[PDB]
Amino acid sequence: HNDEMYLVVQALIRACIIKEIDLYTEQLYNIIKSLPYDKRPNVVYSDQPLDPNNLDLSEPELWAEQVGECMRYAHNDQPCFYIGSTKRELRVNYIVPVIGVRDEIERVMTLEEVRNL
Amino acid sequence: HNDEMYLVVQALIRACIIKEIDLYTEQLYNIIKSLPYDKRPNVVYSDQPLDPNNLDLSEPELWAEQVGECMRYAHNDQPCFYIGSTKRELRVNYIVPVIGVRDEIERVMTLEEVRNL
Amino acid sequence: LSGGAELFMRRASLKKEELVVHPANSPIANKNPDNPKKTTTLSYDVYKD
RNA sequence: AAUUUCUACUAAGUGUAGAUCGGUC
RNA sequence: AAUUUCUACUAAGUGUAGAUCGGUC
Ligand SMILES: [Mg+2]
Ligand SMILES: [Mg+2]
Repeated sequence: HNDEMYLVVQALIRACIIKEIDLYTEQLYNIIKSLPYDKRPNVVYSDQPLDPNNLDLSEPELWAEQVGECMRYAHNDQPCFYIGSTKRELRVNYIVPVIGVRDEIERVMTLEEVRNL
Repeated sequence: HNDEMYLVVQALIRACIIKEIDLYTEQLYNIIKSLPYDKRPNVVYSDQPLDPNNLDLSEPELWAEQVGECMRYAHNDQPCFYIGSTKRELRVNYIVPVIGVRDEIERVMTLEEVRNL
Repeated sequence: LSGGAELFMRRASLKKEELVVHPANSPIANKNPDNPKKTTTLSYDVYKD
Protein backbone atom coordinates (compact mmCIF):
# COMPACT_ATOMS: atom_id res chain seq x y z
CA HIS A 1 0.00 0.00 0.00
CA ASN A 2 2.91 2.33 -0.76
CA ASP A 3 2.78 3.28 -4.45
CA GLU A 4 -0.96 2.60 -4.68
CA MET A 5 -1.66 5.32 -2.11
CA TYR A 6 0.89 7.50 -3.95
CA LEU A 7 -1.06 7.32 -7.21
CA VAL A 8 -4.23 7.84 -5.15
CA VAL A 9 -2.63 11.09 -3.93
CA GLN A 10 -1.92 11.97 -7.58
CA ALA A 11 -5.59 11.24 -8.33
CA LEU A 12 -6.59 13.58 -5.50
CA ILE A 13 -4.33 16.31 -6.89
CA ARG A 14 -6.07 15.80 -10.24
CA ALA A 15 -9.37 15.89 -8.31
CA CYS A 16 -8.60 19.32 -6.82
CA ILE A 17 -7.41 20.43 -10.27
CA ILE A 18 -10.54 19.20 -12.08
CA LYS A 19 -12.73 20.78 -9.39
CA GLU A 20 -10.93 24.11 -9.78
CA ILE A 21 -11.56 23.77 -13.52
CA ASP A 22 -15.19 22.85 -12.84
CA LEU A 23 -15.60 25.78 -10.42
CA TYR A 24 -14.11 28.24 -12.91
CA THR A 25 -16.32 26.56 -15.52
CA GLU A 26 -19.34 27.35 -13.34
CA GLN A 27 -18.51 31.00 -12.57
CA LEU A 28 -17.21 31.48 -16.11
CA TYR A 29 -20.47 29.91 -17.27
CA ASN A 30 -22.36 32.55 -15.29
CA ILE A 31 -20.37 35.48 -16.73
CA ILE A 32 -20.67 33.95 -20.24
CA LYS A 33 -24.44 33.40 -19.96
CA SER A 34 -24.61 37.03 -18.80
CA LEU A 35 -23.40 38.10 -22.30
CA PRO A 36 -25.80 38.59 -25.29
CA TYR A 37 -23.74 36.43 -27.72
CA ASP A 38 -21.92 39.46 -29.21
CA LYS A 39 -19.47 40.46 -26.46
CA ARG A 40 -18.42 36.82 -26.03
CA PRO A 41 -14.67 36.15 -26.10
CA ASN A 42 -12.97 33.87 -28.59
CA VAL A 43 -12.51 30.78 -26.46
CA VAL A 44 -10.08 27.85 -26.58
CA TYR A 45 -12.00 24.57 -26.29
CA SER A 46 -10.93 21.16 -24.98
CA ASP A 47 -12.34 17.89 -23.65
CA GLN A 48 -9.26 17.54 -21.41
CA PRO A 49 -8.28 19.21 -18.10
CA LEU A 50 -7.20 22.59 -19.39
CA ASP A 51 -6.20 24.46 -16.10
CA PRO A 52 -6.35 28.19 -17.02
CA ASN A 53 -3.64 29.23 -14.53
CA ASN A 54 -1.28 26.69 -16.16
CA LEU A 55 -2.11 27.15 -19.84
CA ASP A 56 0.46 26.02 -22.43
CA LEU A 57 0.43 27.83 -25.78
CA SER A 58 2.49 25.15 -27.55
CA GLU A 59 0.34 22.80 -29.66
CA PRO A 60 -1.61 23.91 -32.76
CA GLU A 61 -4.89 22.79 -31.13
CA LEU A 62 -5.35 26.38 -29.90
CA TRP A 63 -8.45 27.84 -31.51
CA ALA A 64 -10.24 31.17 -31.22
CA GLU A 65 -13.83 30.83 -32.43
CA GLN A 66 -16.65 32.55 -30.53
CA VAL A 67 -18.44 30.33 -28.02
CA GLY A 68 -22.16 29.85 -27.41
CA GLU A 69 -25.04 27.59 -26.31
CA CYS A 70 -23.68 26.59 -22.92
CA MET A 71 -26.56 24.36 -21.82
CA ARG A 72 -26.86 21.33 -19.53
CA TYR A 73 -26.04 17.60 -19.62
CA ALA A 74 -29.39 16.35 -18.31
CA HIS A 75 -28.16 13.17 -16.68
CA ASN A 76 -25.56 15.30 -14.88
CA ASP A 77 -26.70 18.83 -15.95
CA GLN A 78 -23.69 20.66 -17.35
CA PRO A 79 -22.68 23.97 -18.89
CA CYS A 80 -21.90 22.94 -22.46
CA PHE A 81 -20.05 25.16 -24.88
CA TYR A 82 -20.62 24.84 -28.59
CA ILE A 83 -17.62 26.50 -30.23
CA GLY A 84 -19.45 27.55 -33.38
CA SER A 85 -23.09 28.07 -34.30
CA THR A 86 -26.06 25.96 -33.23
CA LYS A 87 -25.61 23.44 -36.07
CA ARG A 88 -21.97 22.47 -35.69
CA GLU A 89 -22.30 19.91 -32.84
CA LEU A 90 -18.94 20.68 -31.24
CA ARG A 91 -20.04 20.36 -27.61
CA VAL A 92 -17.21 20.36 -25.07
CA ASN A 93 -16.88 20.79 -21.32
CA TYR A 94 -13.48 22.47 -20.82
CA ILE A 95 -12.94 26.08 -21.93
CA VAL A 96 -10.36 28.86 -21.51
CA PRO A 97 -11.10 32.32 -22.99
CA VAL A 98 -8.19 34.25 -24.53
CA ILE A 99 -7.52 37.50 -26.40
CA GLY A 100 -9.14 37.71 -29.79
CA VAL A 101 -8.74 35.88 -33.10
CA ARG A 102 -6.34 33.04 -34.06
CA ASP A 103 -2.55 32.95 -34.78
CA GLU A 104 -0.15 33.16 -31.76
CA ILE A 105 -2.84 34.51 -29.47
CA GLU A 106 -2.03 36.50 -26.33
CA ARG A 107 -1.48 34.61 -23.15
CA VAL A 108 -4.21 34.10 -20.53
CA MET A 109 -6.91 36.79 -20.05
CA THR A 110 -7.71 35.70 -16.51
CA LEU A 111 -10.75 37.25 -14.74
CA GLU A 112 -11.16 40.10 -17.25
CA GLU A 113 -14.59 38.83 -18.34
CA VAL A 114 -16.32 41.68 -16.49
CA ARG A 115 -14.20 44.04 -18.62
CA ASN A 116 -15.80 42.49 -21.71
CA LEU A 117 -19.15 43.88 -20.53
CA HIS B 1 9.74 14.85 5.08
CA ASN B 2 8.25 11.80 6.78
CA ASP B 3 5.45 13.39 8.84
CA GLU B 4 5.15 16.94 7.45
CA MET B 5 4.18 15.89 3.92
CA TYR B 6 1.49 13.66 5.46
CA LEU B 7 -0.35 16.69 6.86
CA VAL B 8 0.40 18.53 3.61
CA VAL B 9 -1.55 15.79 1.80
CA GLN B 10 -4.27 16.07 4.47
CA ALA B 11 -4.36 19.81 3.76
CA LEU B 12 -4.82 18.98 0.07
CA ILE B 13 -7.71 16.64 0.97
CA ARG B 14 -9.26 19.47 3.00
CA ALA B 15 -8.64 21.70 -0.04
CA CYS B 16 -10.60 19.31 -2.29
CA ILE B 17 -13.37 19.16 0.34
CA ILE B 18 -13.62 22.94 0.75
CA LYS B 19 -13.67 23.34 -3.04
CA GLU B 20 -16.54 20.84 -3.19
CA ILE B 21 -18.30 22.98 -0.57
CA ASP B 22 -17.52 26.11 -2.58
CA LEU B 23 -18.85 24.51 -5.79
CA TYR B 24 -22.10 23.38 -4.15
CA THR B 25 -22.24 26.85 -2.58
CA GLU B 26 -22.00 28.29 -6.10
CA GLN B 27 -24.68 26.11 -7.74
CA LEU B 28 -26.81 26.38 -4.60
CA TYR B 29 -26.24 30.15 -4.71
CA ASN B 30 -27.67 30.27 -8.23
CA ILE B 31 -30.67 28.01 -7.51
CA ILE B 32 -31.48 30.02 -4.35
CA LYS B 33 -31.07 33.40 -6.09
CA SER B 34 -33.54 32.16 -8.75
CA LEU B 35 -36.34 31.98 -6.12
CA PRO B 36 -38.80 34.79 -5.24
CA TYR B 37 -38.26 34.99 -1.43
CA ASP B 38 -41.40 33.00 -0.53
CA LYS B 39 -40.61 29.43 -1.59
CA ARG B 40 -37.17 29.57 0.04
CA PRO B 41 -35.98 26.50 1.97
CA ASN B 42 -35.28 26.70 5.69
CA VAL B 43 -31.53 26.98 5.76
CA VAL B 44 -28.91 25.88 8.28
CA TYR B 45 -26.30 28.65 8.42
CA SER B 46 -22.60 28.44 9.27
CA ASP B 47 -19.27 30.16 8.61
CA GLN B 48 -17.43 26.82 8.69
CA PRO B 49 -16.79 24.04 6.12
CA LEU B 50 -20.24 22.55 6.28
CA ASP B 51 -20.06 19.55 3.80
CA PRO B 52 -23.72 18.42 3.41
CA ASN B 53 -22.81 14.85 2.40
CA ASN B 54 -20.85 14.51 5.67
CA LEU B 55 -23.39 16.27 7.89
CA ASP B 56 -23.65 15.37 11.59
CA LEU B 57 -26.70 16.59 13.51
CA SER B 58 -25.26 16.15 17.01
CA GLU B 59 -24.57 19.73 18.13
CA PRO B 60 -27.38 22.07 19.27
CA GLU B 61 -26.36 24.60 16.58
CA LEU B 62 -29.09 23.35 14.22
CA TRP B 63 -31.39 26.13 13.09
CA ALA B 64 -33.92 26.40 10.29
CA GLU B 65 -34.76 30.07 9.78
CA GLN B 66 -35.84 31.01 6.26
CA VAL B 67 -33.00 32.41 4.12
CA GLY B 68 -33.11 35.75 2.30
CA GLU B 69 -31.02 38.53 0.74
CA CYS B 70 -28.37 36.47 -1.05
CA MET B 71 -25.95 38.72 -2.92
CA ARG B 72 -22.32 39.35 -3.88
CA TYR B 73 -19.28 39.92 -1.65
CA ALA B 74 -16.81 41.50 -4.09
CA HIS B 75 -13.71 41.95 -1.99
CA ASN B 76 -12.82 38.35 -2.68
CA ASP B 77 -15.90 37.86 -4.96
CA GLN B 78 -17.54 35.51 -2.48
CA PRO B 79 -21.29 34.80 -2.51
CA CYS B 80 -22.72 36.12 0.77
CA PHE B 81 -25.92 34.79 2.34
CA TYR B 82 -27.95 36.67 4.89
CA ILE B 83 -30.07 34.47 7.14
CA GLY B 84 -32.63 36.78 8.76
CA SER B 85 -34.25 39.78 7.14
CA THR B 86 -32.28 42.68 5.69
CA LYS B 87 -32.15 44.23 9.18
CA ARG B 88 -30.70 41.40 11.21
CA GLU B 89 -27.11 41.52 9.82
CA LEU B 90 -26.09 37.88 10.33
CA ARG B 91 -24.23 37.29 7.07
CA VAL B 92 -22.78 33.81 6.45
CA ASN B 93 -21.37 31.97 3.46
CA TYR B 94 -22.00 28.29 4.22
CA ILE B 95 -25.56 26.98 3.87
CA VAL B 96 -27.56 23.72 3.94
CA PRO B 97 -31.23 23.70 2.81
CA VAL B 98 -33.78 21.64 4.80
CA ILE B 99 -37.53 21.75 5.48
CA GLY B 100 -39.49 23.46 8.19
CA VAL B 101 -39.50 24.84 11.71
CA ARG B 102 -36.88 24.08 14.42
CA ASP B 103 -36.05 20.88 16.47
CA GLU B 104 -34.92 17.41 15.12
CA ILE B 105 -35.69 18.34 11.55
CA GLU B 106 -35.24 16.47 8.27
CA ARG B 107 -31.60 15.59 7.82
CA VAL B 108 -29.91 16.96 4.66
CA MET B 109 -32.13 17.26 1.53
CA THR B 110 -29.30 17.58 -0.97
CA LEU B 111 -29.76 17.81 -4.77
CA GLU B 112 -33.53 18.38 -4.41
CA GLU B 113 -33.36 22.15 -4.84
CA VAL B 114 -35.31 22.18 -8.11
CA ARG B 115 -38.22 20.63 -6.17
CA ASN B 116 -38.50 23.75 -3.99
CA LEU B 117 -40.79 25.32 -6.60
CA LEU C 1 -59.06 12.27 -50.59
CA SER C 2 -57.12 9.65 -52.55
CA GLY C 3 -55.78 6.16 -52.07
CA GLY C 4 -52.45 5.09 -50.64
CA ALA C 5 -52.56 6.42 -47.08
CA GLU C 6 -49.32 5.26 -45.47
CA LEU C 7 -48.71 5.01 -41.72
CA PHE C 8 -44.97 5.05 -40.97
CA MET C 9 -43.69 3.92 -37.59
CA ARG C 10 -40.38 5.50 -36.56
CA ARG C 11 -37.86 4.14 -34.06
CA ALA C 12 -35.65 5.99 -31.56
CA SER C 13 -32.18 7.35 -32.33
CA LEU C 14 -31.10 9.61 -29.45
CA LYS C 15 -30.55 7.46 -26.37
CA LYS C 16 -31.22 8.52 -22.78
CA GLU C 17 -27.53 9.20 -22.05
CA GLU C 18 -26.88 12.14 -24.41
CA LEU C 19 -29.88 14.36 -23.65
CA VAL C 20 -29.15 18.02 -22.91
CA VAL C 21 -31.77 20.39 -21.50
CA HIS C 22 -32.59 24.01 -20.77
CA PRO C 23 -33.55 23.73 -17.07
CA ALA C 24 -36.34 25.37 -15.08
CA ASN C 25 -35.94 28.89 -13.59
CA SER C 26 -32.57 29.79 -15.10
CA PRO C 27 -32.17 33.02 -17.12
CA ILE C 28 -30.43 31.97 -20.33
CA ALA C 29 -29.06 34.31 -22.99
CA ASN C 30 -30.65 35.08 -26.36
CA LYS C 31 -29.18 34.62 -29.83
CA ASN C 32 -30.72 37.40 -31.95
CA PRO C 33 -29.18 40.87 -31.37
CA ASP C 34 -32.44 42.42 -32.65
CA ASN C 35 -34.28 40.97 -29.64
CA PRO C 36 -35.70 43.81 -27.50
CA LYS C 37 -35.35 41.48 -24.52
CA LYS C 38 -31.96 40.07 -23.54
CA THR C 39 -32.79 37.12 -21.26
CA THR C 40 -35.67 34.68 -20.86
CA THR C 41 -36.85 32.31 -18.15
CA LEU C 42 -39.28 29.37 -18.10
CA SER C 43 -40.60 27.14 -15.32
CA TYR C 44 -40.01 23.71 -16.91
CA ASP C 45 -37.64 21.74 -19.13
CA VAL C 46 -36.72 22.58 -22.73
CA TYR C 47 -34.84 19.61 -24.18
CA LYS C 48 -32.60 19.18 -27.24
CA ASP C 49 -34.40 17.18 -29.97
C1' A D 1 -29.96 47.17 -1.93
C1' A D 2 -27.57 53.10 -3.77
C1' U D 3 -30.06 57.97 0.50
C1' U D 4 -29.12 65.22 3.96
C1' U D 5 -30.47 60.86 8.61
C1' C D 6 -34.21 56.83 9.31
C1' U D 7 -37.74 53.28 7.10
C1' A D 8 -40.41 50.27 3.44
C1' C D 9 -37.95 49.31 -1.93
C1' U D 10 -35.41 48.29 -6.91
C1' A D 11 -39.49 51.42 -8.31
C1' A D 12 -37.89 51.97 -16.18
C1' G D 13 -32.28 52.13 -14.76
C1' U D 14 -25.39 55.90 -10.36
C1' G D 15 -32.31 55.81 -8.54
C1' U D 16 -38.08 55.88 -6.64
C1' A D 17 -41.99 56.90 -2.22
C1' G D 18 -42.46 59.12 2.48
C1' A D 19 -40.97 61.77 7.38
C1' U D 20 -37.14 64.65 10.47
C1' C D 21 -35.17 69.71 14.41
C1' G D 22 -32.28 70.05 17.49
C1' G D 23 -26.26 69.51 19.41
C1' U D 24 -26.77 66.72 24.47
C1' C D 25 -27.75 60.71 28.68
C1' A E 1 -33.54 25.49 -28.24
C1' A E 2 -39.28 22.21 -27.62
C1' U E 3 -41.88 20.75 -34.09
C1' U E 4 -45.79 16.17 -38.98
C1' U E 5 -39.89 16.87 -41.49
C1' C E 6 -36.38 21.16 -42.67
C1' U E 7 -34.35 26.05 -41.47
C1' A E 8 -33.65 30.93 -38.54
C1' C E 9 -35.90 31.87 -32.80
C1' U E 10 -37.68 31.93 -27.35
C1' A E 11 -41.36 34.73 -29.63
C1' A E 12 -45.87 35.98 -23.02
C1' G E 13 -44.79 30.61 -21.26
C1' U E 14 -44.66 21.79 -22.71
C1' G E 15 -44.32 26.86 -27.93
C1' U E 16 -43.58 30.67 -31.98
C1' A E 17 -42.36 32.34 -37.60
C1' G E 18 -42.32 30.29 -42.61
C1' A E 19 -41.94 26.03 -46.57
C1' U E 20 -42.66 20.91 -48.29
C1' C E 21 -44.70 15.80 -52.69
C1' G E 22 -42.91 12.37 -52.98
C1' G E 23 -40.87 5.99 -51.08
C1' U E 24 -36.13 5.34 -54.34
C1' C E 25 -30.33 6.39 -55.11
MG1 LIG F 1 -32.24 49.89 5.22
MG1 LIG G 1 -33.18 24.33 -34.99
